[PDB]
Amino acid sequence: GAMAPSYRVKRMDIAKNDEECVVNAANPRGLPGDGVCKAVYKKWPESFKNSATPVGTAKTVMCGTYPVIHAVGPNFSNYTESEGDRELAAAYREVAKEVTRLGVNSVAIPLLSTGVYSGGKDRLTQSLNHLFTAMDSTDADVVIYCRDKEWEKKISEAIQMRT
Ligand SMILES: O=c1cc[nH]c(=O)[nH]1
Ligand SMILES: O=c1cc[nH]c(=O)[nH]1
Ligand SMILES: [Cl-]
Ligand SMILES: [Cl-]
Repeated sequence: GAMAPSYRVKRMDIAKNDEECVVNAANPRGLPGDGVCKAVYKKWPESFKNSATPVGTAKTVMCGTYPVIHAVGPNFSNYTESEGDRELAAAYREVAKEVTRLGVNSVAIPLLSTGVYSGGKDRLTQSLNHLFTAMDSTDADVVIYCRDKEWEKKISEAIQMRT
């Protein structure tokens, strides 16, 4: 565990993280994909051996000794708001189980279903609150990675609100 488990946010490519493991915003088929998934494929392509896994689940594959946790959020283009919400919460609960099982002291995590799987909606608050529900009972240092300056400010504010 971390000495004083924390949440932080950074605005940069998750493929350059400084944590003991990474969460991929995966697709169910283990394909290179786009966005975070493509950056993860470039950096850790070995981790895509038998990484296919259903929506709402996480599957870890080692790249050397570095764990890549493939977390499959719902594509809100395909799911109803209600079913999508249930699967998005479930994907994060499976991430918390994997982070715990691995015994890591830190994890780099993107906001699932906020990019090409958002169904064109802003899901910062929805995705971040499911991340907190899952990760609050873990003792790993969590570092959330984002792209956009306005998202960094909103994520930082949500973290600081609780402290
Ligand atoms: O390929 C995919 C699927 C989900 N999320 C991404 O970032 N890329
Ligand atoms: O538009 C987006 C989606 C995810 N993360 C960001 O920082 N911006
Ligand atoms: Cl960067
Ligand atoms: Cl996404």
